[PDB]
Amino acid sequence: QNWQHTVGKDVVAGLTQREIDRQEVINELFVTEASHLRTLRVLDLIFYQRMKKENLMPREELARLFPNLPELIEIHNSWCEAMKKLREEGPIIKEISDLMLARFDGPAREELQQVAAQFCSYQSIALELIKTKQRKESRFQLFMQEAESHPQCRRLQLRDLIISEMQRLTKYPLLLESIIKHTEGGTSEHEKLCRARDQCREILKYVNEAVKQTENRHRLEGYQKRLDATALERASNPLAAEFKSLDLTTRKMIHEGPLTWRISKDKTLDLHVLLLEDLLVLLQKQDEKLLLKCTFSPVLKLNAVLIRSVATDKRAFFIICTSKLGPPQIYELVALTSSDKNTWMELLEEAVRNA
Amino acid sequence: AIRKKLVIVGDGACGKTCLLIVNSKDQFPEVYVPTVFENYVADIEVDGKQVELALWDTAGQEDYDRLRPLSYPDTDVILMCFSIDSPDSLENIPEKWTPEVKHFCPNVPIILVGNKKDLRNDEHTRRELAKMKQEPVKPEEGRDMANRIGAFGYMECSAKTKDGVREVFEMATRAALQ
Repeated sequence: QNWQHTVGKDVVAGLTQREIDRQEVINELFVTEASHLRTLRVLDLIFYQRMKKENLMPREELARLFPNLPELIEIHNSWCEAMKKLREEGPIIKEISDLMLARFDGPAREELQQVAAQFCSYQSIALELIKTKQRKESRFQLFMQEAESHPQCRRLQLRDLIISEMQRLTKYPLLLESIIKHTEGGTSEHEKLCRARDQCREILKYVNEAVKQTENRHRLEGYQKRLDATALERASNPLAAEFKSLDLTTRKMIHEGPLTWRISKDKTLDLHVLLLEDLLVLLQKQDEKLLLKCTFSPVLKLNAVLIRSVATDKRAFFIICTSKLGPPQIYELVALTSSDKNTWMELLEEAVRNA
Repeated sequence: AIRKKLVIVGDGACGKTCLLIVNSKDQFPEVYVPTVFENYVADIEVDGKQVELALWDTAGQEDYDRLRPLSYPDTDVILMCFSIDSPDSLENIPEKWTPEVKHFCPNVPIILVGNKKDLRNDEHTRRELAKMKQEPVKPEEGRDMANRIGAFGYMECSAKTKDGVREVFEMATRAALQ
């Protein structure tokens, strides 16, 4: 319920407001942890195990949904046992830094970021899969509404529960930042908590990347089947001749999204452009296809362009082909909104600056 | 039963978690404010309709552009908060949060929440902003941003006094049903 009101009801008296506010926050950590271990076991029990031992879906499809559930439950379980051992040697918790570091620094860090990256990287896609499967398979859709009916799901769905690993990870620097503000400065313990905090943000950046790549890779695989670079193996200009074989699959994506091409005298053109590492690419959404067609090349190499901002138009910007060969070629492109023009510029200039 | 999903987004440290905490408990945390609100289903009635509203905090996810959106799918209503004691958090509405929310949440209704209103009238707070040539956000600035981004409604509140909290979720639920 609360720390002052439960454990240490007698020893509450002899303490300062900072030392109390500190124990309240350490306790929130210890409790929300055992609470998350329980959320993880609800998955294991109500879902993973039953789906496995009843064959609700192919082993391969299950693997992608719960890559490493047992290793995850072991990460958190091992820690919650450390937590439980400390809570033991006195309702008043002295030094907590060694513990934090035992989970968020060094090899412990490596273990956690690998284990959480594998569990989350694919989630987004597997949840699409489950939505599909509920729609198309009556056997599946019944299993689901039988399991989610269970009392320990707290009336939440699979797709809610499962994102709780990612969520818990993001609560760890908030929890630390809190413990830090109520810890005596100049302590080794204060210093160590900060190393731990900064290391959590680092884990999070690592998982953030895992997801980005995994999602981006699968998206790019998608965009490659729909791709139409016919008009390119002959073409008009050899500026765009060498990209008749493309393959988005070998590139990394930085950013993507819609863009209106102000190409001719009051003649526009709606595109969907991809910002890869070396390349800006200009596909036009047909219906279920994507077109590489030229005049202007539809594939700008980054090392050879300049980004130039408009003055009255807060949605528009220019990109300029800096190769001597390939004349006055300038792409005037219009974003969704000032905010979209703005993100686009920064990303662009980064991309180009890295080119 | 009607299951709807709420996702509350906004800048860090502009109220998000505090707001969700009072509402679900119908009372402002007295002894100690929590840092962690967990995915929770709230029972709310509106227009004689009973709703199960899934409540989703996005706290901690503000710097992680590709984690954040794991939170957006199948969302019936988005609470976009800024803080009234922070005209910065407000200009981030049109510039960071709406373009995002409209991308991952096509045609999902947005209600603009002005938080920490109990501070538009606080002399300490008013000074500090007076330090950077700023002053606490006025109601018409909120109302105008709300019509600028195409919000369903604009609602101000105070987690402290509890004033306008209840009224904020009721709006959000009305929004979900529509």
